[PDB]
Amino acid sequence: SSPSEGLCPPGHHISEDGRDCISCKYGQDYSTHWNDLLFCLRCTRCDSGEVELSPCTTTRNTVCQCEEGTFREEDSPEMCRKCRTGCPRGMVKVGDCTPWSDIECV
Amino acid sequence: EVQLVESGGGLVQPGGSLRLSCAASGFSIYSYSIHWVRQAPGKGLEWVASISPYSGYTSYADSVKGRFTISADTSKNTAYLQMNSLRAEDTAVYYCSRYSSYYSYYYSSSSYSYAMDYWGQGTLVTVSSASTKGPSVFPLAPSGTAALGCLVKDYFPEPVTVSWNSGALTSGVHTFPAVLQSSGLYSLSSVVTVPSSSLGTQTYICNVNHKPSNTKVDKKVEPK
Amino acid sequence: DIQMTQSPSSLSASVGDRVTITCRASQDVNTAVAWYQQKPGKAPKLLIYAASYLYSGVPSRFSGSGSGTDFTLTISSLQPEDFATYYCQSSSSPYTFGQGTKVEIKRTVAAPSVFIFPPSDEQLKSGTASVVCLLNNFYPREAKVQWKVDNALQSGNSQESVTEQDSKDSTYSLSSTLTLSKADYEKHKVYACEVTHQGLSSPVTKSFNRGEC
Repeated sequence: SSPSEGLCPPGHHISEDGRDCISCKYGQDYSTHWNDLLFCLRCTRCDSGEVELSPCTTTRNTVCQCEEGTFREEDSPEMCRKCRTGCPRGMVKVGDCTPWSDIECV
Repeated sequence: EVQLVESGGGLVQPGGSLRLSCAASGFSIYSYSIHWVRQAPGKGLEWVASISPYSGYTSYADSVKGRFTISADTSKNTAYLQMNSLRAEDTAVYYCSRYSSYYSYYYSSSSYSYAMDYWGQGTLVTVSSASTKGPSVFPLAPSGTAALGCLVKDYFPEPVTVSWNSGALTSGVHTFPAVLQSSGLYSLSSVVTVPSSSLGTQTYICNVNHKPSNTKVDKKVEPK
Repeated sequence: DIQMTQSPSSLSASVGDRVTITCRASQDVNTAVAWYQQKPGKAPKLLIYAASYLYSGVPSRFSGSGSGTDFTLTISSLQPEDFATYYCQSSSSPYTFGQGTKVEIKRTVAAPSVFIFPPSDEQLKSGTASVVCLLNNFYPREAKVQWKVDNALQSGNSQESVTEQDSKDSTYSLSSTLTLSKADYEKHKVYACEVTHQGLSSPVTKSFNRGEC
């Protein structure tokens, strides 16, 4: 309700005047640190190729993951990507398929 | 007087480290928020990163996540931006900037704008494997009103600066934007209109600085 | 993910005109847009903050005047020195700027002074020859410079540069640099640039003939 010591607690944003704290709307937005933000951050909506590992709260932003078989990375945040089923000729499985990489063959 | 002198920019190889340094004077970095924002030559502005020491909070842009790291040392009253695995696309002039929040108010009794209300002058970062080269400096000789100048040719990377008579002559000067030659090296000219009667006597000097290569030249421009 | 869209990307207005740059956010942002004036070389300067608030020290002729999705910076008695790019920025969220709006100051047609510059003795030694042609304090920006070596229209061997608009007289200046290998320069006598401008009734040609003619 009060901004404690000039900040608003996690899961809240601060008003313009800075006299009152306001809670984020569970499921639509969130904030994680004590803050003086004019308004809360929008929750990340999982893609169709992704699963929701953890749902969005006020205090936390949803965590999404690539569905079994796929992975992602910095340059491919749009659509998760199929792992390769195996290696080429004269190369072997070293690293597995994860939600964050391809298999690695050497 | 508030000011934010930044430093550390320059020439980097692709896949390389580069720490920018934003030195704040006239105020307390703590109670404020410091954002870096960058601009590719001839293009718009793009917020890179932010850090608010009063909370501990950092945010970055996605086109930079996991490569760039923002930091801040209240003791030294500076803020940093460590830049790793740089790409050619990261080449820009990086600005740092004070952002008035409300804790700004609770703390020092600032006026806040919830915007970026002081910007550092910006350092250039250019990411390219090609090697640094100094300029050669030729006169643009003159010959009612007359025009002279000098041609700063074949250098890298940007930028080069210019002045005349150690800064005593500002009137009528034009230092043009640099052009990329086919050679891969920049060039530029700087001219100046002066009275035709005073060519015969008064000495005109063209001071050219190239910080990237420890290159300081003074060329007297005379009638051939 | 927000996107600020400005309008227009560019405009021309005369001193004392009322300029109006508008900017539409893709999502609703309350009243949390700022406005920035950036001039060539310099760093952005904040003019209006919160949406409608005049930032300390900024000229009163700047006026911010929106709420919700649509926002309107109004420059009031446009001055010579207001030549600048102008950005609306959603502050509070991600800090998305707009594509920027480019203001340039309309004035009366001014012909360019033309000057030609033979290459230096020092440079010919460096194995290369640079002839420069200089258009000085003119308007509008548009201009045709062509090169003529023994009256032959040169093609791929000249690059142009242009200054920022002047902040007191709203003029431009343009360098054109002809660039020949030393051998090619000494195969020909005459060197002329030919300026063609709206300010000029008929095209001005300045030249020298190699060997101090």
